Amino acid sequence: VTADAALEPDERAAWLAYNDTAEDFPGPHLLARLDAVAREHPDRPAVHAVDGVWTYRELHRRADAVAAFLAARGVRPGSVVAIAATRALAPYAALLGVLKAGCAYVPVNPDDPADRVAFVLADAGATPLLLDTDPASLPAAPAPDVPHEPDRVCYVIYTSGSTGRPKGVVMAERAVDNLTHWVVRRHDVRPDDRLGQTAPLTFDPSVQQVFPAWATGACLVTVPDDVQRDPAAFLDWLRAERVTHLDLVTSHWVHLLNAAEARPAELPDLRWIIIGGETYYYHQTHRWHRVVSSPARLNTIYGPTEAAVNATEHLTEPDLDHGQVPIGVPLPNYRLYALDDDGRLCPPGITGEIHIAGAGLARGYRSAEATAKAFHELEVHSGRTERLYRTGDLARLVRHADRWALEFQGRVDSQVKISGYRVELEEVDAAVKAVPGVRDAAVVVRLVCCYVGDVPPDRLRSRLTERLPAYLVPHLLVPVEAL
Ligand SMILES: NC1=N[C@@H]([C@H](N)C(=O)O)CCN1
Repeated sequence: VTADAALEPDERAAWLAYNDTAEDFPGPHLLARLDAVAREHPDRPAVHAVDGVWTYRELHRRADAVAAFLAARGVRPGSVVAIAATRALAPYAALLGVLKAGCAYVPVNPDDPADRVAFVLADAGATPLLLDTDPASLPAAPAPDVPHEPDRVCYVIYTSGSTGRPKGVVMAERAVDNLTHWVVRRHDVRPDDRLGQTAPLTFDPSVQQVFPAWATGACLVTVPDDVQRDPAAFLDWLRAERVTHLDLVTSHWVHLLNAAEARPAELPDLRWIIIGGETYYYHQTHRWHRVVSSPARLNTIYGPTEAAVNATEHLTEPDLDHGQVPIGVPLPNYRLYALDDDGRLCPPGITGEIHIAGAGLARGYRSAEATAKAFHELEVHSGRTERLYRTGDLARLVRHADRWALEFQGRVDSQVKISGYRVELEEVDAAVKAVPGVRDAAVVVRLVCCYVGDVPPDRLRSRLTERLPAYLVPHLLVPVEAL
């Protein structure tokens, strides 16, 4: 009957202890806390972008203007509004002003190919009003009278794992509030802190930096694109900007480790890197704490976008030098289960598919089919029927120090990741094959491309950036005669 039916008491007890995660957080809802910070700290810097710094007063003023504009053009609460994700100031007033309108923002990269932007507008139900006009130069205005309704939708963020099947994750306020409380409390975020935003706003780790900043009075510091590509300049930039909290995907951090081994760094202001996405190992994290002088602790996380950025966490020990780092214990009010093909809860030590429950779950996808294939109800213990999200990820429950912990084990469809983004090998093969003049193409991750045909690698470069996002156009494009 139940998913734990076959377990012995000791094995069922391990799972019960692991998911003993309930925590009640105080204060009003998320947006209200953001407004209280604007009242308490109007003169503090709230966002530091590439074209300037905005105080909390200016940020909420500009956001107010955005929300009044949206009301003036018939955008009622519960609508979805696109915002141009850039590294400038404008997008922050856009996304905040959308939220004050009682709406949800869908982040769009304006450099992305137009065909993919059109899909996202259509699938999100999103108006492009704020893509067509400059959100920061809208006429000043008070915010409109939007009542507070509980668990409103905050964002639709797109995950592009399946080719021709981008999925729009719909995320509501309780999940984002719960995440924000965790980030602030777990990492001791304070008004004087400076939170780096490495992820663009199209990638949900930006969420984990922006709202904990704005819910505390800390400063959100967006990491400029030219700085992120150069691991050396990035390390210098973290010191010059006195960043206290940073987000990275595992592969990006490995680059920083390489750049740190070549030129060891002092980062006295850094207290936290929240890092995750791919499996990594204690011999790497030991190497890091060797060439980096810093109080920064590494917080390894795991989580799909479908469960509000992060679902598990592990404080990474700097003494250990061997073995795989575990993804750790669930975030507050999260609950995770390792299930087999049959839906039975795996004994400790046995690899299963992660299903996620609790306060972090999306409402679902915009697509009904995708929602029905991934969210489901299961009675996992006697008397506990969970709404679950089926991740596609494998993990086992292990003993790590005094605690039960999950250890990541792979995927069921094991696709590759590039700069933290799940992508299929077969989409970049079809994209270069579809360039008229090119023929066969093989793409390997070393992202390198070998293709047959007489399109010089410059004209191919130009045709690919018009078709693919900037992160899927291969780093090398080598013309070859046969495969
Ligand atoms: N915080 C964090 N979470 C995950 C992310 N939500 C994802 O789906 O890739 C990996 C990178 N960083």
